[PDB]
Amino acid sequence: VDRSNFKTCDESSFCKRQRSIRPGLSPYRALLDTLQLGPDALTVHLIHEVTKVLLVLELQGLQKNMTRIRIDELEPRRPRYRVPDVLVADPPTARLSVSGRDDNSVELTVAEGPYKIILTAQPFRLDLLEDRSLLLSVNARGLMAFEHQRAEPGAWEETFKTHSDSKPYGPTSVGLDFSLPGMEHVYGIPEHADSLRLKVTEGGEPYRLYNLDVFQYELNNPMALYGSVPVLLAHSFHRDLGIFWLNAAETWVDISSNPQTDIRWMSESGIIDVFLMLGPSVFDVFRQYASLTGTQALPPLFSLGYHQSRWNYRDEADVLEVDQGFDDHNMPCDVIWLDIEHADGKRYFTWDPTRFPQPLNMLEHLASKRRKLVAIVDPHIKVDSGYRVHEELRNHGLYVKTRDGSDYEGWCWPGSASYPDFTNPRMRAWWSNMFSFDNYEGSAPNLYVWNDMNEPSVFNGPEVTMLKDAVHYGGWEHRDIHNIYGLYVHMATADGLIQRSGGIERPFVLSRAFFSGSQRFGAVWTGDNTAEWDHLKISIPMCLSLALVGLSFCGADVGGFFKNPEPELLVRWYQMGAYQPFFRAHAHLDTGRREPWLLASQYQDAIRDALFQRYSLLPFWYTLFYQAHKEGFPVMRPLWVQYPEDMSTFSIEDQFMLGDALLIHPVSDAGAHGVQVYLPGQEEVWYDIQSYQKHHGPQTLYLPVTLSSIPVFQRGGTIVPRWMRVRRSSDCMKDDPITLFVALSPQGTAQGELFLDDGHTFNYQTRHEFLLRRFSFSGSTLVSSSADPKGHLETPIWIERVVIMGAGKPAAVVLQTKGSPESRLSFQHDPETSVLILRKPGVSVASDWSIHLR
Amino acid sequence: KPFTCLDGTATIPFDQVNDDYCDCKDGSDEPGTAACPNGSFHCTNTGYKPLYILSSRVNDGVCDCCDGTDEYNSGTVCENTCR
Ligand SMILES: *[C@@H]1O[C@H](CO)[C@@H](O[C@@H]2O[C@H](CO)[C@@H](O[C@@H]3O[C@H](CO)[C@@H](O)[C@H](O[C@H]4O[C@H](CO)[C@@H](O)[C@H](O)[C@@H]4O)[C@@H]3O)[C@H](O)[C@H]2NC(C)=O)[C@H](O)[C@H]1NC(C)=O
Ligand SMILES: OC[C@H]1O[C@H](O[C@@H]2C=CO[C@H](CO)[C@H]2O)C[C@@H](O)[C@@H]1O
Ligand SMILES: OC[C@H]1OC=C[C@@H](O)[C@@H]1O
Ligand SMILES: [Ca+2]
Ligand SMILES: [Ca+2]
Repeated sequence: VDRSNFKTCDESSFCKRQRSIRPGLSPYRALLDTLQLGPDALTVHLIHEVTKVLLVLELQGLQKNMTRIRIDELEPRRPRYRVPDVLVADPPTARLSVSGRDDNSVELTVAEGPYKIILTAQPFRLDLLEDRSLLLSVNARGLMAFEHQRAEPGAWEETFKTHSDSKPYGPTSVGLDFSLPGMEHVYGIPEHADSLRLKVTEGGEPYRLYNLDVFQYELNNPMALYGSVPVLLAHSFHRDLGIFWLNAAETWVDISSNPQTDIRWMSESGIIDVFLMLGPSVFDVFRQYASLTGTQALPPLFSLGYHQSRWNYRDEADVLEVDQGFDDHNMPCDVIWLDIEHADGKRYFTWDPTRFPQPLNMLEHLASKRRKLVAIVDPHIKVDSGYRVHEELRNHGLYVKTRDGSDYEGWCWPGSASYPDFTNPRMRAWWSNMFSFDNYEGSAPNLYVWNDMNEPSVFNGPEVTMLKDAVHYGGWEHRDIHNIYGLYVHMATADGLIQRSGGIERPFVLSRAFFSGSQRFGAVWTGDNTAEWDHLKISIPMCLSLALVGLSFCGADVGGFFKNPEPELLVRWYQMGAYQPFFRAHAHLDTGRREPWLLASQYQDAIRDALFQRYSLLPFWYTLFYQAHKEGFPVMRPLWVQYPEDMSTFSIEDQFMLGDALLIHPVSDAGAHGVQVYLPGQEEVWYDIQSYQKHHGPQTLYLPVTLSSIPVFQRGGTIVPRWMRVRRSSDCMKDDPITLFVALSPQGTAQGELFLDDGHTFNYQTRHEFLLRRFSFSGSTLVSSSADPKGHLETPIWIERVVIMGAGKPAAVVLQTKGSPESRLSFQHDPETSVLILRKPGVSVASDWSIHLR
Repeated sequence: KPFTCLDGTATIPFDQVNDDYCDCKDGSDEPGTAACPNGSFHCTNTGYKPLYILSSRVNDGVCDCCDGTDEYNSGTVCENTCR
């Protein structure tokens, strides 16, 4: 990375101004004579004691243990930005009642308790409690700062390198601090190539949230990367809390310690709009945040398979050779990707007429193999009078403009390019409509989309992005909306894929840039990483930081984007990627070809093994995503989410869990012959999924490994569903029989769910065409029952096998199901491992049934 | 008499042959289905060269045999392309 191309806090005038304010007595005070209390909110005027500027505080109790704080100017020269389209609804409120009041303080009770809010007038402060337990304080260090709109180096016009920001509205930054007593561990605020547990920023830079295209980004630093989710989670043995700072402008976050952690948010423009999510459990915080910004869109099943990409497959013959290569080497793959060279000179929605002359025929061939293709579509449009997309956007005034009213022109892949104003709802409608099969000539239903460079990336722009003073829909400046530009591109593309199918097909869109709410539109990935071991390691904390803030469909380029990975690293990367939500191999233009059959047999075999593990686990992955979609719970989880009282798990980032059932510790060092695996849980047991060896928690196990090892353990008390018949793509497998892997707890119990539907439509929601089964084992009986009776589905899927770990040898196995006489099943038992295999139950997955041992 | 796996690992009644559940370590009890991970399906390709395919390609909805016999209960109707 070239750090000089990106601003440090001292180079961002608003950050320097805000950060120069040090702890002390706040000049802000609440004017309690102006206090007004209604059923939905409390409002009160605040005044700055020196400037005499008046602000309005709108304080609200909310349902589900949350509090909203909004501060804006009482009489602004012009309205301040309020972030649209991120919140899914107007949050239901809870009534505030005055339970105490004096000349300097007001105590408010939320609904009928136990939550309370103390408003101190001078200096202005808010304290949030549950009964007598103080959870959080606001403005405790007196760092609130609200720069009012006026009619000081860099406060007005400001230059960065060769770029001048005309800054017509001058200094308008907002900032506020929060104190978290009892909290020593905080997480979130992606995207940074840094540790899962966030570092204190006291003696260095704050964390930066500003969607930027950072070429050859480096590790373990707070530089802003491609996406920004302004959500911070705090965890202790006693409680979980969340802070959601709803602001779309450049934001800097300072973290400091004292036990107590203090957080300061500093934003360029807009209002102060913050949600305090009081838990108490981390799952309560996930539900709270999901109620505000929605949940992960349910991926079509194929998008959870393996994706093969590079910059670039040369032509149709290369795509078809790659397709045939997977089949000739018995390696599954669902999708083949087409990067920017597939288009006509990077005019999106077009095809190179020599390389891709017959895209419908190429898509037909992939469809005959039950595979999909993904084509890149970026949000920069070549300035070319012969290009219809440019001519239509120019003619309809849908481009971002400069202050003089001309269409902004920057430099990107097609050379001179303009930037559609995705903040304009008519621009988004036009974009969605461009994905119709009539408009996007050469597209077909098995063609999905990748949105890259949507920060937006501008090669000749400041920090490789758009001018701060460019003008968007409604007269808002680029500085006001920057961090939601990419989200809008993602949203409009997803809606395009839904609309082209008549609203029936679920979309699949990968996006580089993102914000709060991006989970509703598809997948994200960690951008242009490098083919190095420390980048392989950092994929875990980066995707875990995203999972915690609702973006469950995350991944990193398998093999690394830049440079050539050695075969051992490529193998370990396939193994890591095979257990991460978005699983794609991708590579830079200058790299050698790295399709997995080009390696020596030992490496091919380890890669095929990893692919087979992933494909067999698709029913499990699909179910976790359904739980993410319905509840807002993360798919990939830090161990502290499952073990909140185990303080040794709070900073772990070389291990993770998938749901509550699998613990993964991928090998991430060259020449490793073993790994230290921490298996948590008092009275918990863990099964090595390969050997079936049972291990008691809590312990650190030194596990020996070879090239083909993927250290994975199943938790006792869980039931994992698999498709053991691995075929060439997920479509081929989606009607096949299931094998249930029952891992018994020390009490001889287990449970697990299974979600099934057609694999690709909204019929599960519009027609309740799905199955949600609950499998439960207790007292020598395994039972299948409905976990949601509203769901019905016509399916040939049946239960072909049950594998029970931790079971003794039965004398007999009986199956009962309505409509059939009692059945006797044959079985095999290994006394060394205590693994019992039940042969061919033969029952429909849509039916209730019971299997009794003995 | 019963069926003996070509690898000698088990002896099963012929009712467990092509019953869509894998009983032999070599996959020899399921030559006509997709049940075994290491089985093979024989494309008879009457009038042309016969071919063997992976068992996982039986009823996968993809036409693997030129005679189309690998797709007999998938919904994909394969045409004879042996020439
Ligand atoms: C909104 O907030 C309220 C208030 O915090 C919240 O309700 C509370 O939920 C917690 C659980 O997170 C409850 O705590 C339990 O209390 C019972 C006794 O009544 C205990 O048995 C429980 O103990 C378990 O956990 C302990 C470790 O933490 C173990 O030591 C023990 O063995 C048990 O496994 C636990 O302490 C609490 O009682 C309620 N409080 C009230 C007032 O209802 C509510 O869930 C939140 N709602 C939403 C939608 O977020
Ligand atoms: O479309 C090609 C390529 O585009 C992105 O990566 C670019 C490569 C180099 O430099 C700029 C940084 O200024 C990047 O945006 C993302 C890749 O995944 C993609 O293959
Ligand atoms: O005889 C046992 C079974 O074996 C095979 C198929 C079924 O027709 C029978 O019930
Ligand atoms: Ca059989
Ligand atoms: Ca086939």
